[PDB]
Amino acid sequence: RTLKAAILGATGLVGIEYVRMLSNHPYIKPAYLAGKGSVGKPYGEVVRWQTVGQVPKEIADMEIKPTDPKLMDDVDIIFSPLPQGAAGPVEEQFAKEGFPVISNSPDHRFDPDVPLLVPELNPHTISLIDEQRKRREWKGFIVTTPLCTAQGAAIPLGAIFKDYKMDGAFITTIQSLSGAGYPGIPSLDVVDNILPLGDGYDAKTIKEIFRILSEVKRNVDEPKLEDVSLAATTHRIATIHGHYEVLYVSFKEETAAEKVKETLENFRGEPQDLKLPTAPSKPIIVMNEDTRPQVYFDRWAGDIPGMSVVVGRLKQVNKRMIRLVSLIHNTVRGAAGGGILAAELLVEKGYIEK
Amino acid sequence: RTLKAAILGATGLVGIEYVRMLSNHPYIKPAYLAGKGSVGKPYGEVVRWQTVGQVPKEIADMEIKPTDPKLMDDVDIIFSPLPQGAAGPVEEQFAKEGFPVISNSPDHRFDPDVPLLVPELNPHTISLIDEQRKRREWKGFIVTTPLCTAQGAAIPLGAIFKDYKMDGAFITTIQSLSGAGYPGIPSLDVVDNILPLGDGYDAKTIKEIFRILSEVKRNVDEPKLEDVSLAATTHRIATIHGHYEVLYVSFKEETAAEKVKETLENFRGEPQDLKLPTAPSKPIIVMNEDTRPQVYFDRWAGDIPGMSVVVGRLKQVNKRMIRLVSLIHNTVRGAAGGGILAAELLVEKGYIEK
Amino acid sequence: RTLKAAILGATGLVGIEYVRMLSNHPYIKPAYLAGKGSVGKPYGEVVRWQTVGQVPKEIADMEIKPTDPKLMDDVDIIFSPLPQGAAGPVEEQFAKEGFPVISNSPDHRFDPDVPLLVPELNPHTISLIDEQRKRREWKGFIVTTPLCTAQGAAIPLGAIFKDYKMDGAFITTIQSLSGAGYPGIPSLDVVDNILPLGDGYDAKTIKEIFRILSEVKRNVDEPKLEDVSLAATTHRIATIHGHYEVLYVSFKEETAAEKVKETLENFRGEPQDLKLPTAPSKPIIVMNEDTRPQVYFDRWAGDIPGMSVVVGRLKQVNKRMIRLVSLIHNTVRGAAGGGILAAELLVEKGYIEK
Amino acid sequence: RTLKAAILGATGLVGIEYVRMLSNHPYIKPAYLAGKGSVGKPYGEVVRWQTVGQVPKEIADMEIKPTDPKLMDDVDIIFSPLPQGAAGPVEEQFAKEGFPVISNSPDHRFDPDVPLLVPELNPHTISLIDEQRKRREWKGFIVTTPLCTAQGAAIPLGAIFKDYKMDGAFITTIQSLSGAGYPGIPSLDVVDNILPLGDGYDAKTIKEIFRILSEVKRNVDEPKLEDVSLAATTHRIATIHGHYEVLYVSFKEETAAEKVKETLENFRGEPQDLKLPTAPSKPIIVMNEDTRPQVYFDRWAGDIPGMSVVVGRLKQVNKRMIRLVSLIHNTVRGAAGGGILAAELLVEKGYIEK
Ligand SMILES: CC(C)(COP(=O)(O)OP(=O)(O)OC[C@H]1O[C@@H](n2cnc3c(N)ncnc32)[C@H](O)[C@@H]1OP(=O)(O)O)[C@@H](O)C(=O)NCCC(=O)NCCS
Ligand SMILES: CC(C)(COP(=O)(O)OP(=O)(O)OC[C@H]1O[C@@H](n2cnc3c(N)ncnc32)[C@H](O)[C@@H]1OP(=O)(O)O)[C@@H](O)C(=O)NCCC(=O)NCCS
Ligand SMILES: CC(C)(COP(=O)(O)OP(=O)(O)OC[C@H]1O[C@@H](n2cnc3c(N)ncnc32)[C@H](O)[C@@H]1OP(=O)(O)O)[C@@H](O)C(=O)NCCC(=O)NCCS
Ligand SMILES: CC(C)(COP(=O)(O)OP(=O)(O)OC[C@H]1O[C@@H](n2cnc3c(N)ncnc32)[C@H](O)[C@@H]1OP(=O)(O)O)[C@@H](O)C(=O)NCCC(=O)NCCS
Ligand SMILES: [Mg+2]
Ligand SMILES: [Mg+2]
Ligand SMILES: [Mg+2]
Ligand SMILES: [Mg+2]
Repeated sequence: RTLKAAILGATGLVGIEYVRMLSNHPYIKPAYLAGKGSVGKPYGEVVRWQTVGQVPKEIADMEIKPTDPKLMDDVDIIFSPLPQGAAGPVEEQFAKEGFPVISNSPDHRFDPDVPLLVPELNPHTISLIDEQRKRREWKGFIVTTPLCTAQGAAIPLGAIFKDYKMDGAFITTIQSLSGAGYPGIPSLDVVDNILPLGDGYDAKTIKEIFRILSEVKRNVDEPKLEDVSLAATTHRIATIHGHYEVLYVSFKEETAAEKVKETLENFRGEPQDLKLPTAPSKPIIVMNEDTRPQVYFDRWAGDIPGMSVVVGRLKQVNKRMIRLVSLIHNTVRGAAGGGILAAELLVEKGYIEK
Repeated sequence: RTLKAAILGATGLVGIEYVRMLSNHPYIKPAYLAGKGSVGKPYGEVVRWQTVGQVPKEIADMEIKPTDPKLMDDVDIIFSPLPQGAAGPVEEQFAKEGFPVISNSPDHRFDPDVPLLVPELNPHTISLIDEQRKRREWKGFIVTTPLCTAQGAAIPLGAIFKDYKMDGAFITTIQSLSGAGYPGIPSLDVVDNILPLGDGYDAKTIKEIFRILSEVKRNVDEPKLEDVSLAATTHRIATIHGHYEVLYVSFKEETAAEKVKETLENFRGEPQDLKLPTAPSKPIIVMNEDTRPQVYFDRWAGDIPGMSVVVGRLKQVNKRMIRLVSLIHNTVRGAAGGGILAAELLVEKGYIEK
Repeated sequence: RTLKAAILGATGLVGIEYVRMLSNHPYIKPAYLAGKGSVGKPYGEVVRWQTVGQVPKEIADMEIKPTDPKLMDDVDIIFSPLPQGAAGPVEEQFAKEGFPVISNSPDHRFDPDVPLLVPELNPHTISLIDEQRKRREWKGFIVTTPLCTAQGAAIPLGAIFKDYKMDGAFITTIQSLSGAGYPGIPSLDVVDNILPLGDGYDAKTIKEIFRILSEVKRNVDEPKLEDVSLAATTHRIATIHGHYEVLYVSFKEETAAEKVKETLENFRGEPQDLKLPTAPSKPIIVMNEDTRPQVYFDRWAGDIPGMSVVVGRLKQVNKRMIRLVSLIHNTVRGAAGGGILAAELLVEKGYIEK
Repeated sequence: RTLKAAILGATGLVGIEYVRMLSNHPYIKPAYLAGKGSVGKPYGEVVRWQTVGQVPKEIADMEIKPTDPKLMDDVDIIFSPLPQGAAGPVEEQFAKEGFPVISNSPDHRFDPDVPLLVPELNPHTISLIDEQRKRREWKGFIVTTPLCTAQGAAIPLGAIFKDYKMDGAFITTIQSLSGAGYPGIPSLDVVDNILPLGDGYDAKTIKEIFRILSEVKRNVDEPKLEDVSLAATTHRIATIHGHYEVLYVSFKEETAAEKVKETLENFRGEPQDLKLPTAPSKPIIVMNEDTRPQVYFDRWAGDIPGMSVVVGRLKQVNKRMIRLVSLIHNTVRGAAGGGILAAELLVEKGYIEK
């Protein structure tokens, strides 16, 4: 009745958050710590514990093991936050061996039969696993979570687009360094500097947000998603966790910032109704002070820390446009937290057997 | 035939750029270094030389002197980058004593008879000094330069609004710490954090930009400036100089990013035509690489370093909206450089006598 | 039964560690949040929670109250991290009123009848409290704990001095910003810079280390303390918590690094033997990798996190000299954690009573 | 007449200081920008100009060329800041071809017949070049300059060792990021952290200091060098240039701090006496304020900026021990500036010839 998870890239920056969260989870245990350049070594000795608290005592001494589908008979869930390009073949192997695969990597995010999942936003799309199982002829499956940076905007925008005639969002991000991994960003890129990431990163942000938005079940029907204008300009500075995003949001019809603020405050989905262990009770928190949120003080907010997107500064810009900022914890909600939540969602919908 | 300048707040962060630039200027000399908490002491011993190179040898040994209009008979130009609230009375005293006053402080920026001057943009408004002299009954005058952060956006927006039906701009800034002075920003506000400045700072940014824009002499006549929507969201991170601003710019009619890019590339005004010593030959530089400009590498650009606004990332967002970023050097163009340029402009229009 | 503690300076950097640690303590409650600037406001809306986790839900809504002894009669214990100069007389009045006062301020640290206490090193000096009550004519008392930066060195030099013929130490500190409070250190002192603190600060570090050393019960008696030579050169850089110190330690005779290392790993005193709730098991943890300790990763070490000094890099320099580094958490061990531990000890010794 | 220099590694951190300094040099021209990764592209579009000022207008359009001796026949002098392991054989081939090679790489720094040169301290070792040509059977030669971090200590300990009975030094370094190149140091090693470099790196610092010390002509002869005790504990933090070192210096007899201080302010050698263009007037500047030097403010010191070691904080620790700090610019003095100065000296001594 405890489910046994294998964490690929266990010692990485996303891996350690699977480690930290699961070693407190009521029924999903970090059982198998997969790696590659350090297999054979205790985890406690290779890991870069760039996160809160301490490596759990009962994890510190487990050996890092091979990422090999045929050695994991004992394993029920695979979480896969592996590098682009390597991740897609490994995830496929795993699904072909019968495993359910919850992946934080981009490789599979746009396969039409793979969900791109934000459990509060497009929970119905896990039914794509049925067409996936048939089309690919395998027993297991793959699910992906979006790009941390895309979830920072897609969540408050999902909630908004659900209930208002939102026809554009123009965003700037200032992201922290732990998203790029280790060695990831050279210190000389961000000491006394700001490092923009370029056109391919901006275009990949907007493209993930559009597929999320196109799967939101809406209460109004205008504008079409074809006519919605998105754009992002992204950057990295020297913060360790936490992506801060400034959004100007546009509408087809006059729309009051105070209305939007109430839909954000009260936003909830099936993770809240179902009470999944990792579901924050306010997946969006709204702050009211004109100097918040601040990366350092607000990235660990919520009853489940780091799982809430904290949104602030709602203000009317003109009748048809408002401004807000949102701060997500890029490796908890943006990555490991989100994938946990997804795994709980699939256990409760019977896709992963208990 | 050399003009003798007094630099108020000479040892401050803006003062030292008046010092650094003027001690190379062909005919305006840093002659009188005014201070207050350190009067009587050599400049070389109190100054925080938080800028490029070294205190000039021939300045290092001059005494810091009183900020007292009646002791400056020998002085021809006053540059005044004093703190809000103290600056306005001192500047007035100075004008009443017969001095021309070029001020970087906010106190006077919205007196209807005081120019708010960006020499490339609204050069004709120095004629407000005539109505000022009459109304206030004094011999000298006051000129102000805008808020460094407002010039970072007002310049590329001035150039744009001059020639296109620009109906909005939605901006985010990420400003460096030297604008707030010393002690200015507590280290704990920006180490591993981003510090937003709040509603009063955003509203003061947009209000300075609107008065600039309303004084641009335009080649088209739509929309009215009443119907133009501005908004800013401002922040400070741990960079030392350089304010980086992301602008989404909106239009009433279909407008191509490649058109706008040519008007920006070729933008010039009377400072360029007149050849003032401190006028960059491209007051706007356009970079083409999707990871530029970067604060650290581009804040000292241009044939007159730090005087050019470097604008990058021009890209079409939809037919009616484009995105660009601009980087200004907040204490050269945003402050001392700008005020120099203003002083050269007034010497050449005969307002300051040679 | 429960002791009720008042925390003076409760919203400050050191105050918050009192609130965070006391909120989990089996018997010392944070009952009375004292202040002055923000008296009458909820703690949670004023505090800067620049620490691990979130303000405790039970503390957040508590009103900040006057720092006034005649209003605290239901209070047992007063903890005082007030700024120099202000602390001294406030501590006195509290003592005089009948309270035990545990202070982290420098004011009384050299009164002959006042302990300067690290519970692991000079625990019998608590008996100064009896001459203290009689010559001060009060029923309360004052106890202080040492400057954080003096503790980061004295705890390892205490353990060394107890057992070896130690004749000097020559220390370099690289201290974090939280020790200076907020607004404390200007961000322009330490971005792309290192800030030395100067002679006063080096002299005061050394002077506290000597007082503590003079109170260590030793198992040898060579050399005399008056013949020991201590020096410190101190600095701050842009870390949030944690003070890293390099120590070159000298001896009167051939002394083996491997033996010191072991005397450090085996260090233990009264708090450990009594099992006080805030006593770490290993008040000195010794690390072996030639790249540790690192501030970010080792400052929250120990089974009571922040309470252990972590020491690394033990090495033979020549036969009479060894080198080590140590890392202390400056506001847990260095201030609030050590005051809590002091209060535990006084309870167990019956100096503080239900 | 003009010497034509090839700069190997010309786009790197140390390379750029060659280009910047050589572009103003009266007689050594940066004629041949060598590389490998970016051969055939303009320098200005590849380089990272992480230094003062802007790429020189004459250098920007120059093609990056092969690092190939048979293509440089018009070249006089080769300067080689190549990475360990790769430098050694490339330097050899250049020598063998007939070039003088001045190297900043560690490869040849311990060859018995190769100088390890700081022109102010062991200038006669240049005469190793004659046995070098004969036993290597080449017409060119190799000369190296020491690790920047070894220079920051050896220049002041050289001046001290020449005149006083110095029996050890015990050093703490706090080094900047540019010494590791780019991508060099991961930003997560040094944001909110300090990175020790470990034993290898401490051993190699000390070992270079000893070789240089062994070559200082002394005016005393106590103690023997083999009896001198050196130690280093080194680290990197998030500054861009400048390596700050604290030195506790030991002596065999009562030695007065005030006298050392003066021997440091009066230090001078051959480069000063010959007036070489890159020789600062005061290769050691001594500062008096108990808060200086500071990396940000004192690393570009001297009438040739970056070429002086700045020393502060001189102080008596006990009668046989003093403390000081020093600040070296690691890629000007510590690498390119010192190679230029070495080349000057060799020209004046006739080792390099028109
Ligand atoms: C998570 C991420 C940030 C990399 O972080 P990192 O901290 O640099 O992780 P790493 O590449 O160092 O390695 C983690 C472990 O995975 C292993 N790994 C790398 N490639 C592997 C592969 N092909 N197969 C198996 N394991 C692999 C590493 O060897 C290391 O293992 P070890 O402990 O055996 O030594 C990066 O993988 C990534 O960009 N992932 C896609 C998910 C994402 O969007 N992340 C950013 C979220 S904010
Ligand atoms: C320029 C500015 C950033 C302050 O910088 P700072 O580096 O903190 O300057 P300071 O307040 O320290 O002092 C500069 C000197 O001016 C003096 N000064 C302060 N108040 C004064 C007054 N009322 N009259 C005369 N001088 C005064 C100071 O005593 C000091 O003098 P000293 O050298 O005698 O000791 C701040 O004045 C400001 O915000 N100014 C308005 C202009 C602006 O927008 N600046 C930001 C531009 S990016
Ligand atoms: C902790 C310390 C670093 C300052 O930090 P801080 O976060 O800047 O502290 P503050 O100035 O903010 O003190 C905060 C509270 O104490 C209150 N306080 C200040 N002076 C006071 C006084 N004379 N009486 C009562 N309260 C006082 C402040 O008003 C504030 O209260 P509030 O919540 O009503 O607004 C500083 O007090 C100090 O240096 N203390 C000596 C103790 C120490 O431990 N130093 C080094 C720690 S590693
Ligand atoms: C300067 C140094 C710090 C590295 O910095 P960098 O900016 O990272 O240097 P690179 O790896 O970028 O070297 C840059 C150029 O040299 C070229 N280079 C590298 N290996 C080479 C080789 N074997 N042969 C020829 N060129 C080589 C690179 O391709 C690049 O050339 P490009 O412009 O064609 O692309 C590093 O080379 C080093 O540690 N050198 C030893 C010298 C030193 O002075 N160290 C400490 C200085 S304080
Ligand atoms: Mg990696
Ligand atoms: Mg000031
Ligand atoms: Mg305070
Ligand atoms: Mg490189």
